[PDB]
Amino acid sequence: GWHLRDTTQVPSTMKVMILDSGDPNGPLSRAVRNQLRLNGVELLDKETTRKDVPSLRLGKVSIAKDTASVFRNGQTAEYQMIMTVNATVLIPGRDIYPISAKVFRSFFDNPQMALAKDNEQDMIVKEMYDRAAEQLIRKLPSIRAADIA
Amino acid sequence: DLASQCMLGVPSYDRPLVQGDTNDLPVTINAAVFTGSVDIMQGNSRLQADEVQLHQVRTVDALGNVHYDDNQVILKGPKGWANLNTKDTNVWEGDYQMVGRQGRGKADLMKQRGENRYTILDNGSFTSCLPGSDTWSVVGSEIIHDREEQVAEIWNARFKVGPVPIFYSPYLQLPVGDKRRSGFLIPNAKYTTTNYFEFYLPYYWNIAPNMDATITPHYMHRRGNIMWENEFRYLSQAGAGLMELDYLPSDKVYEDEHPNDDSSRRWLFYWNHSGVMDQVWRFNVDYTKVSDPSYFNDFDNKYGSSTDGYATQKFSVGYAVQNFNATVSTKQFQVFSEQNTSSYSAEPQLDVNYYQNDVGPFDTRIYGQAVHFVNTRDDMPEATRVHLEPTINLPLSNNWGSINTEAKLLATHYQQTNLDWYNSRNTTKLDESVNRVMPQFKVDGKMVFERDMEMLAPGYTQTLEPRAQYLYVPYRDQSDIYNYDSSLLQSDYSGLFRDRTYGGLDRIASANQVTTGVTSRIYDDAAVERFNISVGQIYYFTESRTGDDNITWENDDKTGSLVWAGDTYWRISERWGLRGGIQYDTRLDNVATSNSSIEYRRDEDRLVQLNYRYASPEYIQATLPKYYSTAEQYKNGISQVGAVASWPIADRWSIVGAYYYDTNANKQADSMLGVQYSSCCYAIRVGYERKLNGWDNDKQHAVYDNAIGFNIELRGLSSNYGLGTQEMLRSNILPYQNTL
Amino acid sequence: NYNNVVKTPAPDWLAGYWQTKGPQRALVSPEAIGSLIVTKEGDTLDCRQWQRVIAVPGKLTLMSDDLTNVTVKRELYEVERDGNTIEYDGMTMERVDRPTAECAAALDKAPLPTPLP
Repeated sequence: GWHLRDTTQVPSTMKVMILDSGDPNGPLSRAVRNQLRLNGVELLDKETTRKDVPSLRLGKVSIAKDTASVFRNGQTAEYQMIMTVNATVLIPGRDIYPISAKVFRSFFDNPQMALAKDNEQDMIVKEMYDRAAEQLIRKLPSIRAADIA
Repeated sequence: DLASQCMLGVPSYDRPLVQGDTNDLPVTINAAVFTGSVDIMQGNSRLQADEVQLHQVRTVDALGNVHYDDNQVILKGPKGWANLNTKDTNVWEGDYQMVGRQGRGKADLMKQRGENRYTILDNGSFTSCLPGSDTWSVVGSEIIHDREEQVAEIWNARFKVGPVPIFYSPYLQLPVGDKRRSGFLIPNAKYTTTNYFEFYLPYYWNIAPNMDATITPHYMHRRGNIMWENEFRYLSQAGAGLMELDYLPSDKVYEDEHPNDDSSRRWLFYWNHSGVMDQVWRFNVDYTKVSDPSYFNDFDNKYGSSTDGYATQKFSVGYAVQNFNATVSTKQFQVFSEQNTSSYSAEPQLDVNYYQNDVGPFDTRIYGQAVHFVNTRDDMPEATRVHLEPTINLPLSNNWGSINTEAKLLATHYQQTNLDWYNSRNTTKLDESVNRVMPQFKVDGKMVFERDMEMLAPGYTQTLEPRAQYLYVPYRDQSDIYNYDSSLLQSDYSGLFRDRTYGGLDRIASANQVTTGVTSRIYDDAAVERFNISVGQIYYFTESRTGDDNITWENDDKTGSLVWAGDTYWRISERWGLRGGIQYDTRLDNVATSNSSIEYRRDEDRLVQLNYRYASPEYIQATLPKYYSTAEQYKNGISQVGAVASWPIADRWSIVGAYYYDTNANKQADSMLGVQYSSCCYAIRVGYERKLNGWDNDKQHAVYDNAIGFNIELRGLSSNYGLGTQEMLRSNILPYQNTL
Repeated sequence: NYNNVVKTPAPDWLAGYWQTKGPQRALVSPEAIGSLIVTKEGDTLDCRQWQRVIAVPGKLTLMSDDLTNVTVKRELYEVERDGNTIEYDGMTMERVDRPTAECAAALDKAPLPTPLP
């Protein structure tokens, strides 16, 4: 006994959202903007003379790369990369609400074709944003539940 | 806790605090001559004495067990003196204490001249330990405590640890507070196995409010020559750099192991800049240059370790308004391993873009590139490249579905030159003018279901989202195009849905695939996901033939369900975790990769971990270069098992550990063990290591290195009040990561 | 959470005025005392003094068949009796009529909700 989804991915209260960040042209502020536009919410930027709309302020983005395995002579075999994002919803009237995200990826290494192994890292850090910008949207229904209590 | 335990040694001002000038404040006298427990209340300054005589130039003479209590100073002594004009007081031999922060001392003749906070002693001594504990002292003759900045001054200094002196050089200053002062620092030690000793001696500088300098000599007893290690830092309108330079005059072991050379020298150059000027321009530099291709095996740095294969050298410059881009980058490399040196490099690139997003119901996007490859040996081909990429979307949506029909049109025009050696030697011949035009087509989809779990958990909801895809890229022969920047990609569950098999733009494979996959998810009552499982396959209708299929699998099948994947993520509680992953391939007849993990994190000091990794030998045989399949060092794959731990003991100790087995051929790849004390006046730190290094050629036996660190610090006249655990848990070759 | 902790009344022997007598081998060295003020209803007050006085309140509660004290900062201290002595971290007390003046004044500054024996 199953039924199709009847609610909306983004709750019915935050359908007019204000985005704010420190780098309005970076990669994350493009990924999140496109992802939000996909779900139907209209984004009125450039904070104006309206006070009825929840906001969303992004935060610190960090990427770390380090060894994860070694061959039988000391060299490196696999690298591992991590991203961490932080954001705070700011529902008007009440207090702020923090959310987070985290992604994991890995890839092998090749010292003989290094240049080709530098155009594979770029694709990885370009497509990791599309998941770090989806976890945040998936965490949105939790905020409304903590707002109705 | 140690902080709260030590906090009950510093008295505090409980009386009401008054802010402003104290010269006009009222006077209270309790007892011209007053005899017997005379009390004075003048603002924050309070004085007590058996006898107080006021003589008015207002002079007050207090005699007999004279006390004192200011906002940040407490005095004691039999004889006292006072004056209200300059707020100056004189107190004879006694003891003094610092209130509001730690600090203790005694003297022979004190002084409290009201100008600023300069106090004077005559035979004093300034320590930083709580009363009743004699561990160390900074004994001098005249000491002036300045409190406008955070600076202290000492004359004829003689550092004493217990009842013994260990120092001289009279004019040295102890900086008490949290303001930067230009001075020396504390040394270290080591007993590594490559050089029999080690010694440092830093030096600090504070040129400007945003500037630094960290000149640091270094001893290398085995060699015999001091290796100077400069530094730099800054902060400006564009990011923050970390310039560095490590010179070394000459060596002896390098002159003995590697003879017949002009001179033996060493150097380095690090630079890491990353900032965003204004709101549009972007900048980036990642330079790293070394002298000899054995530096990292020798003396170690905090910017690169033994596990390394090359050294990146990249630039960047950027423009991005809201729907536009540009870039002029430059990537060059340097290969350490002196076996085969033919690495390529990229001269100025270019990346344009465009993002118009409202044409009818469709979308729009453009790309571009212009690169000029050059090789590092006079006879390998060099060429050029131009690219274009018009695309169009058509996104639909609903409450339970989606469709993402797509299109594209690729193009490229090389121009290769310097083709003599390669054409003469090998069979297939390269030409001087090629072109490539190939369309594309892709259809997507999605769905979502839901339920209210009646089973064990009441109020939990379960979802189940299927998926699908398609692909079509025609076949064009690509045997006349040298492989410059193409590599074979991996395929996890997330990478299953993709339109590219090779990275870069040099080789593009054909495709007729039909992907699939499902995903489930168990939500909590307050919409908190705590479960993700995933499966997914691929059905090749026709194999991918790029024109140069130089891959050697075991069974060579073309069509059929070939690839598989998996995933999991459990979130048992707030102090646990679990991850995973697995791949497969019917062309290898063996699992190709596998992960695992588990964690427990009560705080920043207690944690345990376990993990597993895998890579079948057929993977290293069908993906890595050809000499990785016959040597005894690489052919067997990776099957390592690890474990991490940390747990405070009592309330001052901390214990760390690590291990990394290798079950394919029983060995050991790491070991760390560092204890750490934390008292109320000093600290202690030890270390260890058993890292792998090098591969002896004679009898195929690896080489290990040991290490024993050592540290010490002066703690108590500062703000740092935490045990050093994270700073020590990130020192081995395979650092620790957070998998919670 | 401290608020979610359910107060459990202490037994008759636990109620009283506990004052350590002598060095405690856990508070620096020269001369320090760590005192406990606990009513009959399970409300706690931690009293320490060497050169300065710092006091933290808390409530008594049961856990794993053991009476455990929880302070404001979520510290799990368990009580165990040895004769006429209650025991938690690095401290042992006898029964005393009255506390020190400093901690009495501190209590007067921050009274407990329950009546004080």
